[PDB]
Amino acid sequence: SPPPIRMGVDVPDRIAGVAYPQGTTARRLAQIGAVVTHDGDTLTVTPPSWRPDLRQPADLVEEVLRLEGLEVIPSVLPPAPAG
Amino acid sequence: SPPPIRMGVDVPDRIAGVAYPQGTTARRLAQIGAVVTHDGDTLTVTPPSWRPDLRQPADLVEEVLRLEGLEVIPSVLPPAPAG
Ligand SMILES: [Mg+2]
Ligand SMILES: [Mg+2]
Repeated sequence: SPPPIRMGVDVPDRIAGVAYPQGTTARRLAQIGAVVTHDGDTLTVTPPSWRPDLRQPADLVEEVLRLEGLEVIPSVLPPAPAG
Repeated sequence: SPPPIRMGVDVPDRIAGVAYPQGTTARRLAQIGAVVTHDGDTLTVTPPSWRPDLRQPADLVEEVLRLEGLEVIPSVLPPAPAG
C-alpha cells in the first residue's frame, strides 16, 4: 500500500469551482481502488498499489474531476488586476 | 428645516474605502449643523436650514469625506475587467 494522503473533503470542489454532491469525492476515490476514511472534514486516502501516480491531494483532485466530467466545470473569468 | 435624509452609518466608509473610527459620520454631520438620530445602523440626518444642497446620502458622504480629508483615501487599483 502506498502512503496515505490527507485531503479536505471539499478540496476537489474548490479546484473545480463546482459544488459536487455529498460524498462525491469519497465515492470516486473508492472507485479507483483507494480506501478512504473520514476524520470529520478531512479525508485520509490510501491509493491502491496499481496507482503510484497518486501521491499528493492534487493527484486525487484529478481523479474526482475526470470521473465527474470536466464539462460540468463552469466558465467564469478570473479577477486579473490592472496591467 | 429641510426634509431628513436616511443613510447607513457606514456609507461614507464604503464610498471612501476607509474604515473611519466609530462616530466619525455622526460627529461630522452634527459638526456642519445637522440633527442626527440613531436607529440601529441607519442615521436620520436633518440638514440645517443654511444647507439646502444636502438632499441625498451622497451629499452627506461629501461632508464626512472632505472634513476627514481626502488624503486618507488610499490608492487601490480596481480589478481589471475582461475588456
Ligand atoms: Mg494524475
Ligand atoms: Mg455637496
